[PDB]
Amino acid sequence: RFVFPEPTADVNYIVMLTCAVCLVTYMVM
Amino acid sequence: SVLRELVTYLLFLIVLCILTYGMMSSNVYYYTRMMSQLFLDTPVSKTEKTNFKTLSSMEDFWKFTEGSLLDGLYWKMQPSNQTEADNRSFIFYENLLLGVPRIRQLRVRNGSCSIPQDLRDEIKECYDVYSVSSEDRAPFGPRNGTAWIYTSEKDLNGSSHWGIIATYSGAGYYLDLSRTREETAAQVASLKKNVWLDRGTRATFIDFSVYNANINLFCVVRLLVEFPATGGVIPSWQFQPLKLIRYVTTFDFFLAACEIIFCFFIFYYVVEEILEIRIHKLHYFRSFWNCLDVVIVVLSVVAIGINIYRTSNVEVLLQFLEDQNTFPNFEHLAYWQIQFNNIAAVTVFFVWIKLFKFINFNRTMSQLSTTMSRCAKDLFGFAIMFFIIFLAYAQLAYLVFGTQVDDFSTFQECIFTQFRIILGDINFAEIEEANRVLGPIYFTTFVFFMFFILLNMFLAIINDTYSEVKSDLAQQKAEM
Ligand SMILES: *[C@@H]1O[C@H](CO)[C@@H](O)[C@H](O)[C@H]1NC(C)=O
Ligand SMILES: *[C@@H]1O[C@H](CO)[C@@H](O)[C@H](O)[C@H]1NC(C)=O
Ligand SMILES: *[C@@H]1O[C@H](CO)[C@@H](O)[C@H](O)[C@H]1NC(C)=O
Repeated sequence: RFVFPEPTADVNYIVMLTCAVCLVTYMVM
Repeated sequence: SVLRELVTYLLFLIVLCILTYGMMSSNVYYYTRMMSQLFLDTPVSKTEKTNFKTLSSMEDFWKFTEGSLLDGLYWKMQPSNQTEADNRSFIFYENLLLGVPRIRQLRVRNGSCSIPQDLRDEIKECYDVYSVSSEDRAPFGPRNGTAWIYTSEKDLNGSSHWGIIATYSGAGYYLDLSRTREETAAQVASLKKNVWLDRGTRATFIDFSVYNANINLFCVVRLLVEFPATGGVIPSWQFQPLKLIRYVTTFDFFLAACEIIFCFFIFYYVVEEILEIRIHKLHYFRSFWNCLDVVIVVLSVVAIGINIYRTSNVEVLLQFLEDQNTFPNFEHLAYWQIQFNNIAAVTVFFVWIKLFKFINFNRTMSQLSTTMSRCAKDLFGFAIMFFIIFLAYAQLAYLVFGTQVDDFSTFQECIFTQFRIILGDINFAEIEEANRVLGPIYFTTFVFFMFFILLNMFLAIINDTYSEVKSDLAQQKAEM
């Protein structure tokens, strides 16, 4: 049922910030 | 053996300097300057005071097009001959106009956005920001020729541009003008009569090129006008003086020989580097003089590859020389020339840094290198904190003053402004008229903290280690 959707060009900052924080906390831990 | 490598590095320096001497030719800045003054500085009208650099509305664009643009493109015919039919135009009696200029636009679709249901009565039309997924691909208006019909990117042989607001595609609604002013003006008037630039247009490109047979140097001119979704007009331009007929004179043969010698030098350097790494010192990376070597080799290989790619792919000029009444597509060549120039510049910059390996001849120069090597670690350690505080200030400025000052409109712009403040290159005006509170507070705190604390801390870090190294060397010399 996979679609390979969204050929659109946009950026969602919420997901990027969450992932960056979750990686930085591991790096400092 | 401190002498086999020194000589072959001075030879490399000589070859590189010879290469960039002919690459950056003289009497080239004046050519671009004259073109820029002719096109971007002539007022759009005799009674008007605006030029291309200060376009303010879609009505000003139409005044510029059928106006200061046609005046600079189709110069006089200098009538002294038969003038059989539609004689060509020399822009400065020296600059030949190649082919014919092209104009094109990129627009969006009426049913793009989604206005809220609360006020869906007083709002009838809406157009979203430019995007590939929200592009118009249907005939509009008098669907008669190629100016009212979409034509895909592959059919124009175009590519992206990466303008100021977004990255525009290579497709759109285009039109090729005529070779004489009396016909190009008629075509533009016909385009303007029945509206061609509606409210849904997002960008407009105008492209042409010139030759200047005196000094063999082509020049491609591109002018872009961006219409953002929020209104207004943003102009941009580029004038690239590229060359395509290199081997005409003996100096070009000399430059080709120098390029061949440079390729041989790069091959020798990469062979010796791989020979060293294959057997000796399988770690090899704790010296800071080997990362520079691999960086130089990689950059030089990339430059050679780009040069070969953009020198073999010159079939566009051959195609143009068959039929000279067609638009010459010379944009990829200019893009690759810009890329090659950047790569060559950074490589030339890094070679002079590599030069540092050999200035250690006398004792008074050994202590300076020793001090730098000993203090680099602490300098990096403090630079981490310096950059963290700098970025905190930059993000605060971006979030506070980033919508009104036009100097903090972007994070990069905030960083550049904060570096310029250190230079004492700030006006202190737009900050305070932007906000009478938290305006001067930010400036005062930034100047105080940054300048005093961090500059003096850097000075202390360098001075302490310099004094320690000098005292250690003096004691060792006096005790031996
Ligand atoms: C654009 O679409 C709206 C409804 O989505 C419609 O009312 C309007 O007439 C359309 N305009 C054009 C020029 O098609
Ligand atoms: C539309 O095409 C017809 C073809 O016969 C031509 O006569 C007419 O001038 C054109 N109108 C334009 C280009 O506005
Ligand atoms: C694009 O490339 C094709 C392929 O050679 C060529 O025939 C054509 O003239 C070029 N330009 C346009 C506008 O199609």
